[PDB]
Amino acid sequence: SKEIPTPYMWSYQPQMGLAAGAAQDYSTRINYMSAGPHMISRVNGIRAHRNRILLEQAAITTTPRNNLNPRSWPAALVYQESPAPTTVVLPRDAQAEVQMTNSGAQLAGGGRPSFTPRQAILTLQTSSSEPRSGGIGTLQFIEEFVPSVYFNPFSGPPGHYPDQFIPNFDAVKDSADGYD
Amino acid sequence: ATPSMMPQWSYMHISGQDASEYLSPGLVQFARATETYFSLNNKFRNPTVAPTHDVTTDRSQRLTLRFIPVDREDTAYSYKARFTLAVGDNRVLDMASTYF
Amino acid sequence: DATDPAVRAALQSQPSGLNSTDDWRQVMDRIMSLTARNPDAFRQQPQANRLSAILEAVVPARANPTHEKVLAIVNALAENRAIRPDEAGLVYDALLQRVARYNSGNVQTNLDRLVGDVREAVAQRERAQQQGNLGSMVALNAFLSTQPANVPRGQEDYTNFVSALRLMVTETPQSEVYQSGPDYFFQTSRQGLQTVNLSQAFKNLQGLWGVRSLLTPNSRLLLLLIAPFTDSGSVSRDTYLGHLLTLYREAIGQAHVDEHTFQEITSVSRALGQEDTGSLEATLNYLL
Repeated sequence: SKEIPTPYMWSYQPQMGLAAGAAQDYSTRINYMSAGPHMISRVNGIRAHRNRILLEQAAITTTPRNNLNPRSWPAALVYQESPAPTTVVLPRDAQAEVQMTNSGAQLAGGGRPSFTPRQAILTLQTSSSEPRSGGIGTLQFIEEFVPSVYFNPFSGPPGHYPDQFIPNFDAVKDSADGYD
Repeated sequence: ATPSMMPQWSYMHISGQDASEYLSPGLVQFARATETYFSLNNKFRNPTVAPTHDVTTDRSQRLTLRFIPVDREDTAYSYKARFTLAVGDNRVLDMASTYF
Repeated sequence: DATDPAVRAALQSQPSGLNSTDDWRQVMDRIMSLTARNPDAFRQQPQANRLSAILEAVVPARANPTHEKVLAIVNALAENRAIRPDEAGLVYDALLQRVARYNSGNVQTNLDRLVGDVREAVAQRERAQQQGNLGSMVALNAFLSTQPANVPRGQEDYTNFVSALRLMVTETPQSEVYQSGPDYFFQTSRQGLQTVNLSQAFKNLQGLWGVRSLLTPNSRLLLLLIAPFTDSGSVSRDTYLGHLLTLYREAIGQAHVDEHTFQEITSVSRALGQEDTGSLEATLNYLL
């Protein structure tokens, strides 16, 4: 329980884009209250081999950060859409059609004109004006927030516990939220 | 597919090897011989596993579409309906699934 | 300066403009028009604004520093966590009432000594946070008094391990040791996981220092945390604890290059065009 704990699995909130709070993986537990030492020892080696994978998965995939579940992810640490620039082939020459029309020709329908060899091409930035920060998506909640294997739980002095497992806890208030 | 879950899924045979693979080779050789009179087949769990990658996308895509007629025409003895059967980018349509 | 209790007291008590008492020289440079930028900005004021600044300059007004001296003390008590931020108005009126009952030339000098004393004590705490050593060295050396200094076998591995044990708490300012009942512990960060049990680990490693399925997983958690602070010559090569400390240094280095490999494979699997569900599972099964 302290040596081979149960991992705290994180609850996502798709609206705020943050983790709600982590509770232990109670729903994937395996029942060896009817097993003996030939099989309790084999299941406890699977509880511990899983916890080695989750520490290995967090060392590969989770971003190194001080506060677990921060409230505003920076724009450099959030996956952002960076598309290719949009290449716009402009259909009509503007000042070559105000000279045909002033000369008396009625243009209708639609190089693309037979009376103009000129062709304008415009290249526009597709991405946003400012990089987005504040909340991670679903796919970055999968990469980060690997379930926390919390060895020797709650052994410290108060205030050095994971309070960000709790779904009521504001980090910048250091208090649990209420109904008002 | 989850690396977390493979130790206890393979132990309980939720995702792993078939009984021709995780059993000892003497017991598979026993169960093939005595199968006609003492079957050991339903005593061992065989995991069937659905693939996660390169089968079904996660993007916005409808299963069934609805196609309004582009040009309909009603005669006294017949009725005509002209459609646009648009199959979008990176899709396949078996025409057995199409009907009016 | 943003964490200075007298700079913060000047941003809460002193005016945001140029009065002729706190800023006498800066307003005499403007009255006498010897300012570099806009010298003639004082001649272009009405007599109500222009003569009222000349009178406050040739004979300035006295003021009370007492509300500014006490507010520098209150804003340092609220910063070194001595009071709550909700008690910042309660203890401010409590201290202003005490320096009003007992006001003297001694006390106003003693408040002037104490607002220089709390500038130091705020900076001394913030240096001690970034160093992060004084609360941990006195409680790890208190742990090592309990553990014996002479193991029977493998003393060369034991005295370099406990010297590398002092290297984690020194070269990580967030890490700490403490006591909770009998045993001592080690958190790798404030309010973080990976808490090893020192009294259970050193009663497990005792009897394994010269051995050359039997380790508690917090001892292996200790051998994972002590691994980047252990050289190849700090412990042996054939010893089972020394064989694992090299094996855990390779596991950290492989997890450090599987981290950079993960950021490469998933970057070129989005642009090439794949399932974003399966790009993130086939990569880990390739890396784990």
